[PDB]
Amino acid sequence: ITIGIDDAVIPEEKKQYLEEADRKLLQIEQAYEMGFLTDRERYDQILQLWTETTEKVTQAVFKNFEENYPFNPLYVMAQSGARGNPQQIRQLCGLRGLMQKPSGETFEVPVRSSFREGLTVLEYFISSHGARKGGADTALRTADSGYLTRKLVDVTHE
Amino acid sequence: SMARPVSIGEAVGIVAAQSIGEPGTQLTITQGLPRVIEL
Amino acid sequence: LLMGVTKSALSTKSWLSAASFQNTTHVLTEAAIAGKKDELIGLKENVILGRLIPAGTGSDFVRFTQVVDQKTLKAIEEARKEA
Amino acid sequence: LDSKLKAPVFTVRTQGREYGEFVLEPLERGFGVTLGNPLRRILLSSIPGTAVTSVYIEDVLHEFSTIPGVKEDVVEIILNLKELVVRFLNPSLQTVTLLLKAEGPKEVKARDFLPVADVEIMNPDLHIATLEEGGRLNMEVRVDRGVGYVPAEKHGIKDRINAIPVDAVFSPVRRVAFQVEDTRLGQRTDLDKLTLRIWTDGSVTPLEALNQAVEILREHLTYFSNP
Amino acid sequence: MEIKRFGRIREVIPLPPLTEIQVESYRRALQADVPPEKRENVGIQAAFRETFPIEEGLVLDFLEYRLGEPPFPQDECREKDLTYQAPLYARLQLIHKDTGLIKEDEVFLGHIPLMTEDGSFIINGADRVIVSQIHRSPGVYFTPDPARPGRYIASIIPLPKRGPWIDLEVEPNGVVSMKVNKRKFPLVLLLRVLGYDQETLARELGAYGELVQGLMDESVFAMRPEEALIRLFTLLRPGDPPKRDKAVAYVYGLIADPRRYDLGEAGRYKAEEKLGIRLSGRTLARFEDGEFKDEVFLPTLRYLFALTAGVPGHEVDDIDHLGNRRIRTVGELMTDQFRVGLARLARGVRERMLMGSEDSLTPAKLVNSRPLEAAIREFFSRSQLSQFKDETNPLSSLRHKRRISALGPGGLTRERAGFDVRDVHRTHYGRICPVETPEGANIGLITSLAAYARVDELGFIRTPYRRVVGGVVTDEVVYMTATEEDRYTIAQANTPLEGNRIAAERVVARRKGEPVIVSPEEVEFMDVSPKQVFSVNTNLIPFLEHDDANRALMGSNMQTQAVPLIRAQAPVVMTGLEERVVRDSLAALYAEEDGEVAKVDGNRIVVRYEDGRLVEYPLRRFYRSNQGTALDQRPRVVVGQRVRKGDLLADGPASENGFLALGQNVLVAIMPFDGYNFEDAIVISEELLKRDFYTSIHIERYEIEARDTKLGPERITRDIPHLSEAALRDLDEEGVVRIGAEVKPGDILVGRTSFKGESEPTPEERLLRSIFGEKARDVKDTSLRVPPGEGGIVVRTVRLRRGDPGVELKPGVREVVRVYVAQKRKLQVGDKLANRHGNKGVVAKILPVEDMPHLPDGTPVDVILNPLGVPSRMNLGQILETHLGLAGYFLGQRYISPIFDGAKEPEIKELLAQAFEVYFGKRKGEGFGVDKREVEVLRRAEKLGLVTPGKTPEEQLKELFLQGKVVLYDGRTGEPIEGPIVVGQMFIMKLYHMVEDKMHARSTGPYSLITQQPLGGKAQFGGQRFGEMEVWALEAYGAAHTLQEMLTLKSDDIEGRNAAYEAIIKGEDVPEPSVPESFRVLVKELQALALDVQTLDEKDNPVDIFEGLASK
Amino acid sequence: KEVRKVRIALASPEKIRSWSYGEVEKPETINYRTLKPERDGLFDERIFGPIKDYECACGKYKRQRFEGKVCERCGVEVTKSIVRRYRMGHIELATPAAHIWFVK
Amino acid sequence: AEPGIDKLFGMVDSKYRLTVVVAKRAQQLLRHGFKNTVLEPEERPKMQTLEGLFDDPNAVTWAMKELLTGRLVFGENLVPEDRLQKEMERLYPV
Amino acid sequence: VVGPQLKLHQCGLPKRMALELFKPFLLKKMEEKGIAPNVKAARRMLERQRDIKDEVWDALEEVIHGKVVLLNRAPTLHRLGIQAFQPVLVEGQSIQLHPLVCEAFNADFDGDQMAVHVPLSSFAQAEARIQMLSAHNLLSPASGEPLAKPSRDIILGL
DNA sequence: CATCCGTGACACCAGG
DNA sequence: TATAATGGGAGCTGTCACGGATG
Ligand SMILES: [Mg+2]
Ligand SMILES: [Mg+2]
Ligand SMILES: [Zn+2]
Repeated sequence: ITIGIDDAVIPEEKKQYLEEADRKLLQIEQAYEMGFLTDRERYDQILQLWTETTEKVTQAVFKNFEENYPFNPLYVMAQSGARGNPQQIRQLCGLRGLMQKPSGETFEVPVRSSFREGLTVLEYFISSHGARKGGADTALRTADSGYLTRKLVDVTHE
Repeated sequence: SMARPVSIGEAVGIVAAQSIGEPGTQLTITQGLPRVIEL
Repeated sequence: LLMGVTKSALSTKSWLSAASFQNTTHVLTEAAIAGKKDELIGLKENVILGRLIPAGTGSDFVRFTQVVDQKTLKAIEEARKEA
Repeated sequence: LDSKLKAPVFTVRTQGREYGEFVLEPLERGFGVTLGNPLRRILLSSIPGTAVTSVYIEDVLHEFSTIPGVKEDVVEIILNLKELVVRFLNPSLQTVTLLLKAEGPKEVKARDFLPVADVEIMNPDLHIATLEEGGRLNMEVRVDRGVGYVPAEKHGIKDRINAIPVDAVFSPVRRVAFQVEDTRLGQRTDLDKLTLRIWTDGSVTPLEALNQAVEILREHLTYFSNP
Repeated sequence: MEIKRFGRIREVIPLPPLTEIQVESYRRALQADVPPEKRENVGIQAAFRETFPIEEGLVLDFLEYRLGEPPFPQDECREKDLTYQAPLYARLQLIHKDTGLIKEDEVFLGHIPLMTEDGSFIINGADRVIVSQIHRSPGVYFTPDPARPGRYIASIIPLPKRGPWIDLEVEPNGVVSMKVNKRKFPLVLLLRVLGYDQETLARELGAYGELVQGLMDESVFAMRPEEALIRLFTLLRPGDPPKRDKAVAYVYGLIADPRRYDLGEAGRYKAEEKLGIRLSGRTLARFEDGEFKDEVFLPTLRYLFALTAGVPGHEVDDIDHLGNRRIRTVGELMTDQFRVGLARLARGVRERMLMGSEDSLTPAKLVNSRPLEAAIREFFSRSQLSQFKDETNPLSSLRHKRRISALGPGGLTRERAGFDVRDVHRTHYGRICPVETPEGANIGLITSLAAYARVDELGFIRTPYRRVVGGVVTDEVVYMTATEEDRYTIAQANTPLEGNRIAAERVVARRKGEPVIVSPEEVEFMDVSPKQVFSVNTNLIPFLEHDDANRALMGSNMQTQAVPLIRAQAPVVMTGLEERVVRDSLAALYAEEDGEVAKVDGNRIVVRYEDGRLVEYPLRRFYRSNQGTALDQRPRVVVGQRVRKGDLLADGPASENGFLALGQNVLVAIMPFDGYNFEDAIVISEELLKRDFYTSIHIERYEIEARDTKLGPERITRDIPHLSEAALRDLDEEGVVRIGAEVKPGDILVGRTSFKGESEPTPEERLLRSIFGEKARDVKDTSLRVPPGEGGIVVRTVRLRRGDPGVELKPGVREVVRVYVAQKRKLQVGDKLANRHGNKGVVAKILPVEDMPHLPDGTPVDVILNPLGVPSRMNLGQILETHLGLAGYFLGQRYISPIFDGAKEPEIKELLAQAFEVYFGKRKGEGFGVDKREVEVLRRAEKLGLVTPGKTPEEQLKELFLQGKVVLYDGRTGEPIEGPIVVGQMFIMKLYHMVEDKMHARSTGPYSLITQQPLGGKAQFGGQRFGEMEVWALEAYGAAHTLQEMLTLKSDDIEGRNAAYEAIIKGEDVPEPSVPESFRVLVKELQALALDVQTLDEKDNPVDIFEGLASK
Repeated sequence: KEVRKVRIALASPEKIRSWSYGEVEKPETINYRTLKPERDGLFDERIFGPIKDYECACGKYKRQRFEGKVCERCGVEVTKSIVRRYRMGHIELATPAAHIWFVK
Repeated sequence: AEPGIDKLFGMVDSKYRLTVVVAKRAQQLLRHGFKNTVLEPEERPKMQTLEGLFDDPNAVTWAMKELLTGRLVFGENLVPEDRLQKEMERLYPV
Repeated sequence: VVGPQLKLHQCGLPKRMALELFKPFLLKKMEEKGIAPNVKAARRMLERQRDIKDEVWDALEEVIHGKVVLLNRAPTLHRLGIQAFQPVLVEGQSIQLHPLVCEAFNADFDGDQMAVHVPLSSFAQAEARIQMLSAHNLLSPASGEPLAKPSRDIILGL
């Protein structure tokens, strides 16, 4: 068992699902130019499209692992429970996925690069928003959990 | 912790508090630790 | 009556447990006015005094148990078996 | 800098002619596995034993056929023959053919093999086959001397047209486990403690097997002498 | 070796001077190299001009100041625990208004600390670093009201502690309210005090619906300015007699006094730009010709009404915008403290000016410098931003100097900062690093300045962009603020260019941070480099584009913690920034001019320059840093060598030939090893210790004082009572350990005797004296001994005495002695290693070389990293770094792969093919074929789909090698690892967290005064804390007796702990405990609160826990 | 006797004077020269107890044989110094003052 | 795991009574120099020194093995405390 | 530091820690043997590191025989943050923690530290050995599911 | 029967 | 110990929930 860069196998299907997505992108763009879809409706449709695309590429990565490389290190570690979940494996082999602004609002432009392919400066910066948000949320959450535990202990100690 | 009836003298309340509080830092669409505290 | 965990803990009978949690001055003044006697029922009250907690090996249900070998047990049964 | 090395005490712990634990401590750092691994390889590959290598059963064409009058198939009989622990009392003997003819309601054991001069069947109570009313079993098995393990399709020895080759389980040793634990002698801190565990079939004992192993290894060490 | 460089981006401008935020700011604050008449009204000059003149009678005006030379150099200050400072004189003149007598004098105002060459200070001998502070820029803002949607708050903010916040609000009743010092009152009153008549307000604000009628109050226009002025003074001063010259004074000091109220020059500019007006000074109004004239209030109210109505061109303000948040550098903070000290000095001046001689008063007799001195000494010694300098390695110091804190005086109180202050705002692009920040409570509150970023004169952070006109990218570089940046479409620095022209039909760009695909006709600017988005530490992470930001954060922060090793190496894979980091941090020593190297020594380098001069460069050798790491320079030239200007002459700490060398290039295999690298633990090879890899020098300072006592003098002596010659072996004649000795825990470093107290001998003592016939000596051994778990080789002894020239200690101290102990720390089990991608781990096992996995040619690997650390952490960069490191292992070359523009997989595979040829054709020529174990591993790899079935062994081994994998042999068995393993060179550092400093234990020791509980901390030989949650653990277990031990026998049951120690040393079982002392302390501290606490029995009869000792 | 309960109650002025071993009349702590506790101050040995075990202030009595004895020359009892952790003093106010706990 | 810990948990109605019993028995062994042990010479727990095997000095290991033998009686109100103390001092002096 | 050779009920305790932690026991046992005349002489002998000889370590081995120490890791979120272990004296300065208990402590080996506590009395030692020993607390008090269970490399190899 | 306001509380170990 | 002197002066900028006051 080892980890080399060629073990984050990018599936053949990915490119398809990207093009297949871009196509379905313009069908939502035209519907906005002719008043069919409003602004928020177009935003929601784009986000749903990209969520389903992410699901499809995750399934593609894992089906490729199961069928062609059943002893792939990432796949074995994930399946056994030794390390990793599907979403991390997807970020390593498939695409990074949708990213969130500081306002929580999701970017319409998803990071299409996996960590094997390497992100662009703009993709990395866009992802730093959510990374920082999660870190600050964890930091503020541990203290509330501690206060809660102390209250529970004091109310149940006898 | 022993898969058998509790022993008398167990200090059940402290175990309850620690059992509830220990996963507190894992509670992350849902409602989360704020919902737990609100309850 | 339904209370949250904080108010339920602060409304407990033992004032050593309540003052050690929060609102120390309020708990202490209301307990001093009323001349509260803490009966040391819980674990916090006993920890504050350094007493053996009423739980585990400190439970009255088990802490008075005695152990004696059959040699000494029969050497004592003879004593009573005499007087 | 200056070192002193007490000669290690060798300790044996046997249970019959089938199993033994062998403890050698203390050993300088690393020599636990340095001694254990070669001995394990040798004990699993080069200790001389015997093995069933070919079986002819009358009126049986191939290995996956069934037999009328017998409940087991030929495969089960070949497995039971693989478990036959045969011992050669004479060091010159190299191969024997064992005859076995029985019928009627009976459960053949390893006893029923006709005795051959200087061939001790260590496990006569080993079950072979059961026959019924009208069951007939005429078979000859071939027992060769050898080492290690040779699949049937690697020797393929056939005395006649319907002699089925059997995977030759030569090795008298069935398992070798060993484990090195850290040990201390005073303020020597990283010394090693070797623990061998040898399972045999009774033809050779674990202590005998280990001595043959160390002898083979020393004789191989002697091969660095004459350029 | 050759250094092959990847990357296609051309760096138009280099990185600016990295410590310029410190050096330039302090230079501008001092203006020491500027002749007095040419000084600008900024810095301490502006503080002087603000304070002076001092009136009321007499007048004391300010002419000029001057800063003399430091009384001692920097090294001498470091040794004598002094401060690197310059004397501060100010020429002042006294004037009597009536007499006309003018007396002039140059008064001495104490000393001011000077900034060293690298941008740090020396405060009482310790190097310190003033950290820049980010805060909300002064000005006029408009924010949405949270309760009422259609309403908005107008906030007016001056500099911190330079005036009150003002709020303007449209109340639910319609009137426009103003909040000042927490007082809501109708704004119409103040508008009337300014001289605004209903004519002007009606013609100015009537256009905005019915809002102007909320400003129409008849009882306010009925009175003239003076009556409304006194009305507002009564509304703001309940009780204070509303005198006329009191109300005018208060209003002037609150709204128009430049010496009390002050927007920044930035606040001035932003008010002018936002409200579309022009300001005269830095206040909200003026006192002109006797009356108050408005400056800001009417424009602010106009904008607020226009925002509430909906007039186009009026939007709310993003207060997280880096165009509304500015930096306060060292100069501004030190200047504020200087201003405070000057105000106190002026108060004292007026005090002495009211009751004196009225004729016999010189400036010297009027100026007490002390209030100023203190105000400076307090800033550099006890400010939240005057931090102990982190000089673990040069990069740590540089990073510390480039920090940005939201905390500090006038900053956020922690536990009160929300998400907004901590968020990565879109305007952080190019200005503030989005990666380097602490994990924990301070997340998002301590940040780092980006690499190309600069702080302008007003305090806003600016980032550079190239100008693009008609698809042609110029070399004109413009530094923008965020507000300026929001005007343009800015393309990405990786857009393809055919030399100066945008060569892509569609280019990626930003519009107000928003990503957009535009045409080259729309591109107005372009980025300079990817480097400009991240800090310096993050910029040192190769393959950063492949690491998740969460581990990039750790890899960034941990370079700060790398220990300078005696054999430090630059990374095999660099980012192209390892040189500027050494140069700007003043780590290495470079050549001033072209010339020939005359002399090369272990302590100095003498160079003859083209001017014929003979310049000697001394080398700092084995000096102790703030963190004890050794900071020594080593000569890298030789006698007779020709050198050009800027050529390296001496490598500093953590520098290899001028490259940043924070660690070692080790040969790693990525595989599990028998659980010894379970959960981030690391397995290393003993060879690393044999060739002294990961070996560091550390120096510790020990200090003792002999002082005068009421009971006789303490004297540092060799004549220590009751000690053998073995105990005094390495002590010199004066009692101080000799240089060169080897000191272990328990050894004496400095002998000292102290007189005992009364010490009335208990009868046991007297009888023992008589039995042994030896007088009890008058003094006792109080020598300085080596603490537990410390020691090394004495390298220095310093001794200062009272009565010695140039020496004067604090009162009472007869003498001070310091001993420097140096130790050479090898890597040991429990020391912490890490790479640059956030892979950290403690060394859990050091195997002998013969147990290490080895290559087929017998080369053992150095480090064994567990693969399970990669997938969950998503830091594949270290994987790529390994692959490239493999090629460079056999080609014998290092690499430069800049971030986001560097080595791609196909080029790495080209290099790997060349490396495999070097690695395998050698063997094919030396007369060896492919090994049997190699054949078995190839069979397994064929099963894994890693190599094509049918090719020759060499072809398949080459395919594996191109995947970065090699055959590996188990050193314990000689059999191969069943699969091919990733093996390659990786850059790994030894962090500052070494177990040698952390292992601690205690049976018994010192106890606290009031609580009688064990002290805390290794340095105090303290006990671990058994807090509330550990008590909860024991309770939940039911360990009643273990818990009672923790609460009584082990902490503060005095009788209990004494009896327990005596029982244990006697072989007896420990006694039942008694009442812990801290409960008695609680009872007595409650009695002190007039509360009777009574321990009772079950019969409700009092129980005496004090054993009658407190009952009369 | 075993402790079983802990009562807390308000303390009367008479109770507080019952606790006190002597009124603290002076704001002085220790003498600036001898570094010994001043008379009638916040650290007076006459009130709170001896600094040294079984030794009065002046030094006329310095052994355990004297126990409970109050020196006639300096007024310091001969007991264990531990009592300086246990012995209350008091301050008699010229005007009564409200206990802020029971006010705010 | 303590040898025979499942059986010891089977011997009591509360896991903490087992601990009280074991600790009291260990103190009994420590006070009387182990002279009241119910273990035969072969059942004595042993400790490997540099010279050779010696008696295990851990009174708790002893008490648990004694409990495992069945030769011990535990319960509440078996004998007055000072009566037990004096009888054990008579049979086994200190 | 991980010790994978430990048994579930053991930890690795450095010699220099265990000496100080058990120091009164060590003085008593040093007096029992010939290592020192009395307790005071034994303490003076242990004062300096160069005065310590191998008989001291061999007597420390006998001092700790059968005893357990408590290991704690902050934060102590539940009762399994403290567990009892038979200490195995090791060279070096790092505590050796059993792999299967890591999850319960939430401990990895990227720099973590743990506190050690010596239960003194026979009663405390019996509590620690019966109730708080690691090998007796195998199931979670919270859900009852196994808490000490195969993890990472164990699962990987199996 | 609402709004406003003053006063509580806001994780652990380590070193500091 | 004697001319007359007669009302201060900073402040510097959380986040929520809860119980009591007021309006
Ligand atoms: Mg070993
Ligand atoms: Mg950790
Ligand atoms: Zn006296």
